[PDB]
Amino acid sequence: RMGYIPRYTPWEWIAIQEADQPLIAEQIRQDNIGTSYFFSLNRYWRYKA
Amino acid sequence: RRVNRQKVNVAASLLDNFVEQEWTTILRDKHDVTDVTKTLNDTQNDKKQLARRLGRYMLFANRSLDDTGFPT
Amino acid sequence: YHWHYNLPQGMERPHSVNRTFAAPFQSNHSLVNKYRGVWIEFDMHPAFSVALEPQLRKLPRGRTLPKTPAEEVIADYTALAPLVDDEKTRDLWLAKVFQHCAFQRCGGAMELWERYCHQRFTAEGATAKPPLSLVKSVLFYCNKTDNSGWRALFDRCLKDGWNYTPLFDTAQWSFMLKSIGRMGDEDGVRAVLEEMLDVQADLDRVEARSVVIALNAVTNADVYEFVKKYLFNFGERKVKFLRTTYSDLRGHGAGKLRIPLKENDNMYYHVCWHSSIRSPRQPNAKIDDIVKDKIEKWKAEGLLPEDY
Amino acid sequence: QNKFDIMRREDRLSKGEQDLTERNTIHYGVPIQQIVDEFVFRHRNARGERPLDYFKPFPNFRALRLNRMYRDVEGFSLMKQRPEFLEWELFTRYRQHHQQRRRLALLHGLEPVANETAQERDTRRHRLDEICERTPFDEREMRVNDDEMRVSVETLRSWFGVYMLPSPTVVNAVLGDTREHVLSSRYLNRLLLLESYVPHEQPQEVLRHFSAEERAMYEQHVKEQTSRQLGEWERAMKRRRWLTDHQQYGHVVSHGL
Amino acid sequence: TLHNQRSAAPESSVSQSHTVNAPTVDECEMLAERWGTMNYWHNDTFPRLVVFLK
Amino acid sequence: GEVLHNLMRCAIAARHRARIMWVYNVMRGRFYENVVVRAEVDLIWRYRIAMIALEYLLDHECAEEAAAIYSYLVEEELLRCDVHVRVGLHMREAIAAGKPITLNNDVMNATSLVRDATAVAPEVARELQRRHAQTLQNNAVEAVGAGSAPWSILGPLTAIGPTAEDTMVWLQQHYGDVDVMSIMRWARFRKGKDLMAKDRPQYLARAAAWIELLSKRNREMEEVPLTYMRKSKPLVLDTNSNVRVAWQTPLMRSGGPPRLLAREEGYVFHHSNSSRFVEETYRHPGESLQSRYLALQPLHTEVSAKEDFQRLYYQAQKHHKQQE
Amino acid sequence: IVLNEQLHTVKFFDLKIGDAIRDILQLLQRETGVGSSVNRDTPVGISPNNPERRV
Amino acid sequence: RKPQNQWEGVYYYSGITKRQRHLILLHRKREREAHMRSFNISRASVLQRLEQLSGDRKQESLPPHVRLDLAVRLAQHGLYQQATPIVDELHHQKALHAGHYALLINALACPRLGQRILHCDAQCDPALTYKLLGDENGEERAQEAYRWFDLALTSLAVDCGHFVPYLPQGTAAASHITNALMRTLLTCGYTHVAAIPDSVYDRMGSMGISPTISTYELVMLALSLQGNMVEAESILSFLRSHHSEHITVESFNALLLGHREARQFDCCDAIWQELVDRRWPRASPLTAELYLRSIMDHANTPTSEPLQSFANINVVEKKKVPLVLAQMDELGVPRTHLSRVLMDEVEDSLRKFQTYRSRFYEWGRAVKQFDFIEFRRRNGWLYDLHLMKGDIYYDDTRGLHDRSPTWMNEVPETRYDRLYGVNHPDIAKIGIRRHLNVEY
Amino acid sequence: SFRYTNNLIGALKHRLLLESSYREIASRKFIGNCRGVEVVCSGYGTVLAVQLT
Repeated sequence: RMGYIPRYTPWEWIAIQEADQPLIAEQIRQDNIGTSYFFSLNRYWRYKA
Repeated sequence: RRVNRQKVNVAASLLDNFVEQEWTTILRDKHDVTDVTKTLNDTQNDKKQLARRLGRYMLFANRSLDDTGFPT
Repeated sequence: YHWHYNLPQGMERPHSVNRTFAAPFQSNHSLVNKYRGVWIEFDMHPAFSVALEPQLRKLPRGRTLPKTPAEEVIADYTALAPLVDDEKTRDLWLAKVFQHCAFQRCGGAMELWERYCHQRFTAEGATAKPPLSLVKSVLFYCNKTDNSGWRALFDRCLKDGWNYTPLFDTAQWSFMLKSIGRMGDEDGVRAVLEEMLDVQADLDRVEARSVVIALNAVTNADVYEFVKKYLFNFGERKVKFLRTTYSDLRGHGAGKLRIPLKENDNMYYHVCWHSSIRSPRQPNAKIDDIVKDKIEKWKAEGLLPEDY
Repeated sequence: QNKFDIMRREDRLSKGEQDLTERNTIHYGVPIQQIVDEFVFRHRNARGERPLDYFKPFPNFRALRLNRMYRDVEGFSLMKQRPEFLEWELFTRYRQHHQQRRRLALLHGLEPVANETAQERDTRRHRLDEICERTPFDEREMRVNDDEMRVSVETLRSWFGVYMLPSPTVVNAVLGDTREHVLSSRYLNRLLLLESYVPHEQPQEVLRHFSAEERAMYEQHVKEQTSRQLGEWERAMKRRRWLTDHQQYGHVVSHGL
Repeated sequence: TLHNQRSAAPESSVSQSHTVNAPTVDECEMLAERWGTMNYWHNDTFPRLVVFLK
Repeated sequence: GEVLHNLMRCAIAARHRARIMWVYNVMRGRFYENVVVRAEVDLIWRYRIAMIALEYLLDHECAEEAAAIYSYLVEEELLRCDVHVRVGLHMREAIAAGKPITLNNDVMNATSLVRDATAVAPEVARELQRRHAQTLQNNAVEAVGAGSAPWSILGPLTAIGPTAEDTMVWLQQHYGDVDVMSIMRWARFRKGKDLMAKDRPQYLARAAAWIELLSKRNREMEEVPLTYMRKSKPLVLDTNSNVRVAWQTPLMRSGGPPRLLAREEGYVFHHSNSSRFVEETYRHPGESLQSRYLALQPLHTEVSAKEDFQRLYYQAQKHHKQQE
Repeated sequence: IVLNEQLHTVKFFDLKIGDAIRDILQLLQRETGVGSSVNRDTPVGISPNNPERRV
Repeated sequence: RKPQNQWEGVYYYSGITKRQRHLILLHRKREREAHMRSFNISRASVLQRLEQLSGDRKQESLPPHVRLDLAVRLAQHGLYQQATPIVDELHHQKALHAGHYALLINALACPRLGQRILHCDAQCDPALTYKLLGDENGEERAQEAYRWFDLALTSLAVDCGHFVPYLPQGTAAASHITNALMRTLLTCGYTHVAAIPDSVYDRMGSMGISPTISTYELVMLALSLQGNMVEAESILSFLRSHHSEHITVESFNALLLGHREARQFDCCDAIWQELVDRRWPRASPLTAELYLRSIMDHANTPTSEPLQSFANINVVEKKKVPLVLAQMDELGVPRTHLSRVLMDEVEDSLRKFQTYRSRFYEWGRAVKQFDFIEFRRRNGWLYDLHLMKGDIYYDDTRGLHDRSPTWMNEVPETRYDRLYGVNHPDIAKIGIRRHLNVEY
Repeated sequence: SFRYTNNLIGALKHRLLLESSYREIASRKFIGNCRGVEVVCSGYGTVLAVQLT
């Protein structure tokens, strides 16, 4: 070959890069209750809106 | 060892032929006996009813050495 | 040197560093949600709890400490505890007033141990076994008021005795070592530190102010050599923090303690030596016959003359 | 480790299936796109297995791939490994005859079904045969390809005969004018009608190692097996059936007209 | 050289909701309780409304 | 415990079943909140939250969600805790006067909760036998299509003996997977109202529904009779892979030779969305033009995929009754 | 077959000596003392297979 | 400046200490002792109850319901030999009825010995409990289950003494005892779980007993333990076509268990995604246990075609564990109803693949990055895997140069600068001035 | 280290349970029936009584 550089990253190299980094828990964004109309904008001052 | 492995293969196949020959015989002859103890209300034990409640006869020629007395 | 722009910009090789090295969570800050106290494990049957509910109200529950003075809850256990006919209910109730008198530092609560529990647990080879909640409460009490009655109870928790030392938490050993260093028992420090190493307790997560108090009271010569080999059991992060806390507790921050430390400089110079060691850099009979044969020769040579 | 999985293994190999402990590791072994690419790389673009349309200036995606034998050659009877100068062009015309029949079945709802019963299948085929014998063969759909010659139906009827590529007067004469209609399954069905009209047996050197006491039970073993095998064989050749009117078996003696 | 995993053909891209197959004998029994499209009862081949009437 | 109690009460009024199990999952907690933080809900409040959740899921017949909470109560031994607070409230009043108190079996049985539970218990057992006989009869007439099937001739419930002791026998041998006395004490009150003293058939309908929901043995004995699935082998002459030679029991086809077991010939469970079942013969070849070129064409006769034994027993008895 | 495995280890003579030095480099970077309390499964004064292990 | 690697992951803490893994192993051994202690106390209580009613009631005949209550309690605790003389005299006195026989055969499957085997021996694997219950007299309990089935059908013919040639085979009691027989035979060895879809099922068909939904689910569970998935899905396909109202959770639990034994992990994903899609019947905690264990068996499975050239590839399947646990919060499945053996491996996957928004703002700090390097430098011998050692389809003749004006659009500044003296005879072709051709 | 002592504790745990269960097999009744014939046997194989129910 003498200079083969692939233009597609292999499936092994993709799976290694995905298995090394974690996921963010807020990416699932699931919601079943509803929006807190009274409290969610008036929570504690450190984590407030 | 390899010919003595064939020695137990011809000796088990004599016995495996003898067991299921009589196991078919005592089942086909009890089929014509028709022992009726249904009015007696017994414990359902018999010569046929213990033979049919026994499982499949695992053949000695299909067994390895470990199931015929040799240790692991 | 670099990568040119007309080349294919593929990933050269993948890197799996987080799956080859599984690192535990290590922060220099402590955990903000930990209890930082001795837990009692209150596990009462749910019929006596609602029955003794006006009496258990003035008692410390989970993460709650009422400010009822200790002479009222002693009088509640003096009268109402003979009425309930259950052994483990009275033992769990007595563990709460031992916890309540510890937080208010009432030294007169050791009479309750001799009144009810001494004769059936710690008197004349008693075969009965006390519950774990009762032993944890009286050892936390005797360490808080600096009572000398911990020694008869700590010897009962060994492998031939009650065998409760694998059930002790890391905060139990921190309050234990602080009281022995305050009273000044040299063999009391060694018998506990030998027990903590025999039980495989979290030696790096004991309270650092508790260790430097128990090490300050080491003055006997034979137990001082025990401390020298025991100091290697701590971690390198722990042993550099024992130097900074012991230097401040005898220096500027001496007001953090209730009673001041005593000056043990031979323990201070050894801890400062041991912390610098773990940190990176920044034939008498045969010899005496040799000398006597030489003086015998020098008198024959004349180098050691007689009286002139 | 467990006797449950040990008995499951010897049961599965007796059925002739895959053992589950063999599947304990995963093999994504040698995908087809890698094997083709290393075959092309080893053979220097794999000349010879490419068609002649690959060497043309504008090849489509079916010409860039290698030559394979598809499911078109499964039905052609006179197809050889080396056709003799006119057999490939008859095959391409026979293939175009089925593609028009595939078209005509979709026009009139005569495509096959997934749960198609064989009594429903042949009536669908018979309805497809009568509807394709009255439709003329379309020559515009018949396209020449890589290397074969453009030859009309007159020369193919001249060489192979009029029975190979028939006229509607021919198919009404066989089952019962120069024009071509789509072939049917019943007409070629008639054309082929007219033209055709002991366990654990051991070698002798193992028997040489046996003693005469062990040869006696060996010959007793093969005595009981071949009596059981021939005893089972004679019950198949007897064909004696149970007569319920007398509750006894019976055997046929004579056969009349 | 080959693989040890379960070899399976890819799932058919044919629309199984719109393809009306041959009527089975079990389908004819519950045909009075069957919900079908207007193309189902008035199909080109095997119409199911006349089976419901027969 | 009081904050999570109002969280469950908000979930009851919002009728959110997914959040009822969420508050219950937070109430149990993990190793972090219970051991490291030492912030755990006490046993009195953990009983109150799990009870009002189990009360709603049994009233709205949520079988899998009520089985999980009842599995928590048998794990934590909270089946007899409603009487424990009742004994403890009497022990609080007795220790306030100066009398000694204790906890035994005779102290628990002397309360009004257990004495009222054993008295109504014959009426609950008759309610369970009456409701099961109605559902057994409805399973038989729906198996035919409405006459009755032989499914409702002999059921799995035996007769109740004519005494209170045989009532406790009959509830323990047919509903013994759950604690039937603890369920009837839980179903006594509803929104504060004593159903056992005021609305007697409402409590009898409520207590019988809760026992039938939590019992796994009652769920297994109240099942609708299904048809018999037949095995199948592939064809000798492969036309399609979806048509198969079906296995027919001798009850379907009477007469013929006695057959062997089905797996030896090659009959297995084969079924799909487009599967069809058939009995295949071949058309008899005579002395004609067809001798060897053909594969002896597959004459087919379509058969069913199931054997409805309840309709086969009904129609044969209908031929035994309507003919005479 | 035997010559291929004999020639496979003679070219790794130089790389194993450098591998032996790299083991000494990661050895001197270890934490001093008997260890740490967080990174031990065995008690210090007891053998891990001792019958009186748990006091 | 030297460039940083963009394909190198961020250093973050995903692991536990050696003390914590020892403390998890020490705590899990205590509750295995607690379930061993809980079984033998109750086993000794029913044996003391047996010898009390045999010794002091030597001549006084007991009522039949007390002997029935003790017979099921002996069979539940794995004591089948102490219960067969009790059932033999109860059948002889004709005190047993239709529901009593199904109670005794269901008790013969021992649902108290299986609770000890689950928590202690099988490591909370629900598939391994059927494999381990078959060793404690699997063939012996199967013969008595066949004998009590013959005792039941003989008693049902007496209890039924129109539909007279179709009794008792058409009643509800015949299938209930047959469902009790298949439930007991599942706890036996491999020879008896193989006989459930073949021998017991054809015997039920030859006797003419109408099956129920629990009949097919035990046959599907019997074919699940054998590893035959082409027949197990075919039974539910029969249930999907004909009887779709009565399908409960246990048919899905057999298929999640069955593809776990056959190691077809792509199939068991599609069964779980189907159960999330339909949401009826409700997902039990046995559904979440059987699916999450199939993830962990797929994650710990090594591959052999790359032969692990860099790392383990199948560990990326643990990234689905925060997705499934988020689906359990909406399906109403409590995550506290998971076993202790599985919950340690679930939290193993959580600390490896999960981060919060508060941690994601602080995980890339250089203090935490350089602590990861020094902790790898100080003690990397304790935690390392290496240190242990146009339209183209209608195009064919392309239309070239279709007079598209490039002078209406304006791209005039395309000037290129080439090196001086390309064809000059005095200037050499090769040289270090050739490196000037790559400069932008 | 301590391989003989740790194997001897597991060996004597095997011998203690086989001794505890041998005292229960011998102190038990093993009744077998074929057709109404109660053959009562002990753990040592001795037939105690051949009865007929």
